[PDB]
Amino acid sequence: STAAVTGQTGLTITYPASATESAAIQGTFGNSAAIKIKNQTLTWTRTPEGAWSCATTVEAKFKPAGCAS
Amino acid sequence: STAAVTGQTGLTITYPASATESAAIQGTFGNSAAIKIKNQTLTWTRTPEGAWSCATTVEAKFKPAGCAS
Amino acid sequence: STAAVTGQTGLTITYPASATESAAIQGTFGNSAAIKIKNQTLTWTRTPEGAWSCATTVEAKFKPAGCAS
Amino acid sequence: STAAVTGQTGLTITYPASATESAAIQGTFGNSAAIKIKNQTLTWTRTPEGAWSCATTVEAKFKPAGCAS
Amino acid sequence: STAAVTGQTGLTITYPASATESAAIQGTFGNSAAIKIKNQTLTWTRTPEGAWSCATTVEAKFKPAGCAS
Amino acid sequence: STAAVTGQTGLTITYPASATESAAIQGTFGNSAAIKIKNQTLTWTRTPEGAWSCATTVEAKFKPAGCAS
Amino acid sequence: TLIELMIVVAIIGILAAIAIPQYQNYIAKSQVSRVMSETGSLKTVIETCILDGKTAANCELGWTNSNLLG
Amino acid sequence: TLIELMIVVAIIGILAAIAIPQYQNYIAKSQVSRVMSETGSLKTVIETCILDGKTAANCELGWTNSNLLG
Amino acid sequence: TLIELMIVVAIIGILAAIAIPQYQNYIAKSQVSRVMSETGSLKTVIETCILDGKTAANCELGWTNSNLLG
Repeated sequence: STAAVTGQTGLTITYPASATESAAIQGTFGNSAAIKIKNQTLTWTRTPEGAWSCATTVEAKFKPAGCAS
Repeated sequence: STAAVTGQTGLTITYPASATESAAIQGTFGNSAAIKIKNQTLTWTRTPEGAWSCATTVEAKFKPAGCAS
Repeated sequence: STAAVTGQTGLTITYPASATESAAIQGTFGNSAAIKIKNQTLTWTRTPEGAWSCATTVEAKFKPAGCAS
Repeated sequence: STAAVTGQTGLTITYPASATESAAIQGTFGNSAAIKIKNQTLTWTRTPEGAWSCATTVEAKFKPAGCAS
Repeated sequence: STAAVTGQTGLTITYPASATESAAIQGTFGNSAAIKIKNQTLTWTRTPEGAWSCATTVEAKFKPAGCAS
Repeated sequence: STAAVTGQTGLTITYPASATESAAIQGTFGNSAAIKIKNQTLTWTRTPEGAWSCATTVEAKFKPAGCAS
Repeated sequence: TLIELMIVVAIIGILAAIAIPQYQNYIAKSQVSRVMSETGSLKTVIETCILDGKTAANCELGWTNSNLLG
Repeated sequence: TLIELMIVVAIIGILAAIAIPQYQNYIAKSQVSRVMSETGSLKTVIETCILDGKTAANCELGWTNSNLLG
Repeated sequence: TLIELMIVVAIIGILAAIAIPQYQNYIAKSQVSRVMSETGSLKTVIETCILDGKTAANCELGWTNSNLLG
C-alpha cells in the first residue's frame, strides 16, 4: 500500500513531483455507502506552501461543517 | 576528499588560485531534502581579505538568522 | 499571514516591541461555533519573563481544566 | 576595521593613550539578539597592569560563569 | 523559581551539597489530577556519578514504560 | 561502563586494536521495544579513515532517512 | 418508533467499522529514531578514546541503561 | 437515542476539522540549519589550506556524504 | 460511545495544557556566551597593539560583522 498504488480503487493519491505542484488525497464513495452518495468524492488538497483543506461534491445537506468549502 | 573533486555531487568548492579572488563552498539541496527546497543552494563565501559570510536562495521564512542575505 | 496581519479576522496577535511588555495570541469564536459562545474569546498571554498562560471569557461550565483561571 | 573606527556600531573600543588608562572592548546587544536583552551590554576591561576581566549588565540568570561580576 | 524554593507546593528539589549525595526532582499529583492518583509521587533521581532515572509510586497499570521501576 | 564490557546486554562495542580495523557500536532491540522489531539491530560503523555511517536490519518502512543505507 | 432505533443501530455499526491505520509503523519509526540518537551519542566518546590511543578496557563509557534494549 | 449519536457525529466532525499549523516551515528551517552547520564545518580546513599555500588538488577534505545533498 | 469522545476531548485538553518551561533563559544564555567568545577573541589583537605601542587608528582589527550587535 504505497502512494503510487493504494490498496483499493476507491482511494487515489496525487503525489507532487516538483516544488510547484499540490498534493491530493481523493476518496470516492461506494460499496457500503448510501445510494444517494454512491459516486461522490471527498478530497483533501495540500497547496505547495503546505496548507491542507477539504472539499466534497456531496450535497450541502450532508456536508459536515469542516468541508463546507 | 579534495577541494578539486569531492565525493558528493551536491557539494562544490571554488578554490582561489591568486591573491585577488574569493573562495566559496556551495551546497545544493536534494536527496533527503524537502521537495520545496529540492534545488536551492547555500553558500559560504570568503573574501580575499579573509572574511567569511553565508548566503542562500531559499525563501525568507526558511532562512536562519545567520544567513539573512 | 504574519504577526502584524493575520489571514483571519477572528485571530489577533499582540506582538511586544520592548522588553517590558507582554505578548498575546487572542482568538474570538464565530460562524461554525455555537451560538452561546459565539462572541467569546480565548487568549494566550506571555509575560516578559517568558511564561505562557491561558484565559477565556467563556463560562466555567465550558472551560477546560487547562484554562480554568 | 580599526580600533578607532570599528566596522559596526554595536562594537566600541576604548584604547588607552597613556600608561595609566585602561583598555575596553564593549559590545551592545541588538539586531538578532533577544528582545529581553536588546539593549544590554557586555564589556572586557583591561587594567593598566595587563589584567583582563569581563562584566555584563544582563540579568543574573543569563550570565555565564565567566562574567558573574 | 529556584531550586531552594519553587513557586509550586507540589514540586520539590533535593540539591546535592557534599558531592556524595543524589539529586532529586519530586512531584506530587493533585489539583486537576485524577482522584485515584491524587496523592502519589513521581521522582527523578540523579546518582552522584551523574546517572538519571525515574520512579513513581502510582499503580503498575498507570506506569509508562520509562518509569516501570 | 567501559568499551570492553558494558552494563547492558543489548549494547556491544567492537573496538579496533590496530590501524586497519573498523570500530562498531551495535544495539539490539528488545525489552520495551515493539514485538515486530524485537530482535533487529542498529549499528554505527567507523572506518579506519574515520568516517561514521549507520545501518540497520529493520524493515524499510521503519528506517529513518539517516539510516536508509 | 422502530425505524429510529434501527437507524441508531446502523450508525453504531458504521462508527464501529472505522478504518484503523497501521499504527505499528509510527511507533516502530519513533523507537528506531530514538535508538539511533542514543547510539549516536556514544560516537563522541568512542572517537575520543580511539584518537587518544586508549584500549577497550581503558575507554570509559558514560552509557546509561535504555528501556529499549538497543 | 438518535440525538446522542448525532452529537457524537458532530464531535467527530469538529475533531476531524482541526487546523494544520503548516509544519513545512519547521522542517525546512531545520534542514537548512543542519546544512549550514555541515558546510561551515569545512571553513576550518579550507582556511588552513589557503593560508598554507596548497593548491586545490592538494587540499584534503574530511568531508563525508550527507543525506541532504547540500 | 459518547463517553469515549468525551474521554478523547479530556485527553486533548490535558495534552494542550502542558507546562512550557521558560525557554528564554537558554537562548539568552547561549547568545551572551557567543558574544562573550566573539568579544574575547579581540583581546589578542588589542593586547598586541598595546604592547607594540601603536595608536588607536593604527591598530588593525580583524573584526567581522556579527549578527548579534555585540
